[PDB]
Amino acid sequence: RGALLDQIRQGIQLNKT
Amino acid sequence: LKIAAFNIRTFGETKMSNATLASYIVRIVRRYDIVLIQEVRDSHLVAVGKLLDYLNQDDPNTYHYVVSEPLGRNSYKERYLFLFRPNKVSVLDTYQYDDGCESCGNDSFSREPAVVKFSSHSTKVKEFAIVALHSAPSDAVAEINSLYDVYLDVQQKWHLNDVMLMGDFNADCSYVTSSQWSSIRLRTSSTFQWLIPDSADTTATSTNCAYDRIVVAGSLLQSSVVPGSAAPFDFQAAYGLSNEMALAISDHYPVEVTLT
Amino acid sequence: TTALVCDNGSGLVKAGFAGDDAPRAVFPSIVGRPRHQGVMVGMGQKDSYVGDEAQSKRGILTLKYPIEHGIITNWDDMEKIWHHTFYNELRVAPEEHPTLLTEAPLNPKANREKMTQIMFETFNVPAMYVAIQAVLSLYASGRTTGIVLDSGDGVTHNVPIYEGYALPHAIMRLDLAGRDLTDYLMKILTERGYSFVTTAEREIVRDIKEKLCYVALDFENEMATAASSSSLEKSYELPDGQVITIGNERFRCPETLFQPSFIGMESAGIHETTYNSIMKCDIDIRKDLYANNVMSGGTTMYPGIADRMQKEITALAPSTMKIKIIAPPERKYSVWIGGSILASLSTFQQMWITKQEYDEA
Ligand SMILES: Nc1ncnc2c1ncn2[C@@H]1O[C@H](COP(=O)(O)OP(=O)(O)OP(=O)(O)O)[C@@H](O)[C@H]1O
Ligand SMILES: *[C@@H]1O[C@H](CO)[C@@H](O[C@@H]2O[C@H](CO)[C@@H](O)[C@H](O)[C@H]2NC(C)=O)[C@H](O)[C@H]1NC(C)=O
Ligand SMILES: [Ca+2]
Ligand SMILES: [Ca+2]
Ligand SMILES: [Mg+2]
Repeated sequence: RGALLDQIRQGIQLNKT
Repeated sequence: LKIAAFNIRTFGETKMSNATLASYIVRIVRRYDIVLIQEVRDSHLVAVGKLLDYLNQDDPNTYHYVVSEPLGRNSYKERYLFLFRPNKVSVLDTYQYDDGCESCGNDSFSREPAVVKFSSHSTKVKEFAIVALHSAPSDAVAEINSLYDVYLDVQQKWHLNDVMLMGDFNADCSYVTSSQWSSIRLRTSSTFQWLIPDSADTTATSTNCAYDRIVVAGSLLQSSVVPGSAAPFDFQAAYGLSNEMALAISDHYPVEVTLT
Repeated sequence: TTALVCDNGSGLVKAGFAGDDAPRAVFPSIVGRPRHQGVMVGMGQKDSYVGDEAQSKRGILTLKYPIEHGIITNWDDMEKIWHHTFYNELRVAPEEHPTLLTEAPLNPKANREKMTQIMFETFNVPAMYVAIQAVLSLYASGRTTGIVLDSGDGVTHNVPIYEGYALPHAIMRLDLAGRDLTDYLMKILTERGYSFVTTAEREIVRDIKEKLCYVALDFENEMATAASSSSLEKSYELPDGQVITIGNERFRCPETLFQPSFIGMESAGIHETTYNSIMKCDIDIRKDLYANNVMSGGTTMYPGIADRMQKEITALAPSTMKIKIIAPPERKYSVWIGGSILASLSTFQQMWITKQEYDEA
């Protein structure tokens, strides 16, 4: 839960579709 | 079995929303077991759905349909619509003429013919095909000539000799003159019988032109035609209309024929 | 082992692959069944059309909208839409893909269970999850506390979220969205003297809405400016070639969001619902909500909407409150994007419900 919200805040790099 | 081809000028939402015009168009259509309608200008199929609602308001299967995507060389597009009484005939197969590539039909025809194979137990012909064409006026000779190649394509595909080719071929007047008939294989080949003669007037306008035609190939189909039955249907005379009301319906008469 | 993200709305399905930055497929949430018997040339008899083809062949069909105000209300139709999504749009075998689906705020639990039941029993997915739309929009913006305004085609909600927890008691639902706005734009253009009779003509209005409309910062002043000068007029060229020019309809249309009385509704406008939603929340978190008002959904795309929301909330909030509206350029796809992100995070992977688990439940 805490770990998840941490990752959400940090962001992910999404690819061109 | 009464069959017709009818070019209904810019058949669409506005025409079908007019209760008087709808009424006459429904009366015309109900004369026929199979009728081909051309100049369908109906972007979302609303006018076609409306006609079918009228036709099928008392029996949901009075008429079944075969309809194309919008066709045309350029951005001006039209559909072919067939309406048929399923207690009279069944559709076995359909296709749009291709010339062997995705957009090759447009190499020879502005509106690639729609081709429908029917099964018909009430006539001497048991299976036959109808090829629809509404030709481009400025390319009439070439397009009617190319219908020869459509007939050959039907032959190779369906192994069928019995084929009726019909619609507003623009086959007269400034678009096909007398000298030009000899260059049209559909006319010069003795495989074909032309049922609406060059003398016939098929326009609701004051021109005297045999634009709309019904051609038959196949010895069985030819044998099924009732002699003297092929003619334009002059709905202005039939319904005692003024010329103005008549022109509000269409600028063409249906051409019709009966098979037995 | 690439997950699917399917975001089903009242008007559009947005569907795609987890990890991508945009849905691969966006299409109308519509199913149509032929009203009469027959075929398209070269095709067999179809029992139904879904999406774009349903719209473009609508005149011979009976259309159904199986998602109403964000909620699935017709399950046979919804199955058709999901069938069409997997096989026709994305071209996948659903049995090969964990699938993340989205749902509306306040979706009944029985509704989420029916979704889950179809995905497993009907589509045989190996795994799935259902996330709340607004929470995904917030995630998409890199945050875990804030209040979402999500406005789509059928429904508008305000959703306050505290550390990832959407607060159901504070959720506001407003049944006014993109569809109502298109219908109202058509009405007022008609009043001006234009005419939208044929299907093709009526279809254009939605495009005029999306291309020319905007939210005035000061509605009354913008009205006088429009009457005073032609400076706010804009032209729209019809498919045929005719150009037509519109003035005050450009901003009257979305002003309806702030004044629902324009379409005869007696409800609070979106700035009032945003405030009232924040005011249902513990005083101690309000500062965090005010400073993180995330806008999501197609109907939040109007130019000016964020500035006007900043203004109206400022007038309603304590005089010292720092107020910030976040409206990302991609917000018409924010829910889908948040889904794409969530389904790709490593900390999420234990959260999938598997086929095995569903069978043992
Ligand atoms: N640029 C734009 N400006 C204004 N409105 C737009 C724009 N782009 C899309 N819309 C509107 O957004 C609506 C669709 O957005 P969205 O996909 O978020 O809704 P949905 O999820 O189908 O519906 P809902 O959230 O109500 O269930 C349509 O009404 C469309 O006209
Ligand atoms: C249905 O079509 C008919 C025929 O075009 C329309 O009647 C004509 O239109 C106007 C009426 O304002 C006049 O020019 C004539 O009285 C009509 N011509 C004929 C041939 O009768 C009729 O108006 C249409 N109905 C609607 C409601 O549009
Ligand atoms: Ca004549
Ligand atoms: Ca939505
Ligand atoms: Mg003649």
